[PDB]
Amino acid sequence: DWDLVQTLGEGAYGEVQLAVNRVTEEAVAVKIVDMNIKKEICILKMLNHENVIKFYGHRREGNIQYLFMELASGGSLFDRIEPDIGMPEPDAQRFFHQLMAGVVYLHGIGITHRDIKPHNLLLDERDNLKIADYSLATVFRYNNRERLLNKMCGTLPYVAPELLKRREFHAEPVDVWSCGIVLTAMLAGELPWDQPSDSCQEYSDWKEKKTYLNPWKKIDSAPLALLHKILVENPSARITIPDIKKDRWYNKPLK
Ligand SMILES: C[C@@H]1CCCN1c1c(C#N)c2c(N)nc(Nc3cnn(C)c3)nc2n1C
Repeated sequence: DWDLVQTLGEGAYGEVQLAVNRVTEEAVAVKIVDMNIKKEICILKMLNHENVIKFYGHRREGNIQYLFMELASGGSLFDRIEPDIGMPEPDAQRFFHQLMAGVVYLHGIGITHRDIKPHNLLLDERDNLKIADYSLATVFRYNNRERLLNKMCGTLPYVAPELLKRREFHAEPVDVWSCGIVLTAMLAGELPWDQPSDSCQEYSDWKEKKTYLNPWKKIDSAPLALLHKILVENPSARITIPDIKKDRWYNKPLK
């Protein structure tokens, strides 16, 4: 029925392989998991937006589960990022528009991703950004009540400072922060710091506003103004998405 033709990458749980149908030659992405999975499936079925991977279905063989997702012809945003360069500012702005739309949708249905980074942002045939990999995603709003998060997870260069330092924190500002690191990656082709901690010299340099160093040097003043509002240490002062949508660079016509 299915031939694991190429391994695509490791998810938080198990791996995802490019599977080819041996009857139609259908190229599709499948996540294999032998034995939280109840939760990742529940969440995938809630998901319906142009900037979130299309969810197909699931089947169990013993304690081995199968998740099928729309294969991304474009691959990952990571592969569109030239090390030490990034990408043309107009392409960065379009991907950031689509990433915001994806994130507005997810937060709208009380879901937080918790691992936004270029490896998990896929591109379709016409280069549309899709947020994939819901293995860390969880509900932060249900029956119109916010739940605070208390599980540390994600990728250290992407995680917000509050997640390293607070017992509990709001979900939405954590996703916004990781969108800021992604914007940094797209415009500079490098990550600013290993982790946003007081011990980390690059992160201290940023707090003390030294934007004459890298990667901020390589970033035009308009997008850097926006990164100034996103990468704010106190999550309560950090810009929200409604207010990102009012940002000058965000509304700047480009190309
Ligand atoms: C986003 C997750 C993290 C681990 C690897 N990964 C995925 C996919 C998923 N889900 C995924 C996918 N659906 N389609 C593709 N297509 C692809 C990959 N390379 N090229 C050239 C095209 N990749 C996926 N990856 C990496």
